[PDB]
Amino acid sequence: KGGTVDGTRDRSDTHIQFQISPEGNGEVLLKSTETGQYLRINPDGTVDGTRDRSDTHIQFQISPEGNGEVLLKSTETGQYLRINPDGTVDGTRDRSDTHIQFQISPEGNGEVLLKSTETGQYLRINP
Repeated sequence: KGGTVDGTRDRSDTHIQFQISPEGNGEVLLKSTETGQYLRINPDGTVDGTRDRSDTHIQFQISPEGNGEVLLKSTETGQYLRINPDGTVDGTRDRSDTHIQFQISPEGNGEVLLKSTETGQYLRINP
């Protein structure tokens, strides 16, 4: 519960809203609007949320994949964010994985949604 990250197709769930903020020059943080937690990919491939601003595993690089899709890559570990068909979220270094392509879209209220194209699931950080 507290601090877990998973995927959902529940578009009404406010926990799918994110803020993308610059971290230096070429990287971003992916912050849950509702809880203030940052997405983190741990060296072991697990993905969770943290409010530890000093954490080195919250920095991401967004790379264009064409067709309006992006990859979300953790700078520290080289792992791409993945949403699995079962709704779990983890990291993989396999660039050929079909579950690492995201669409970033405006929610309409100023926040953004992070949707995995393959499964149509949105990233969610739970409180």
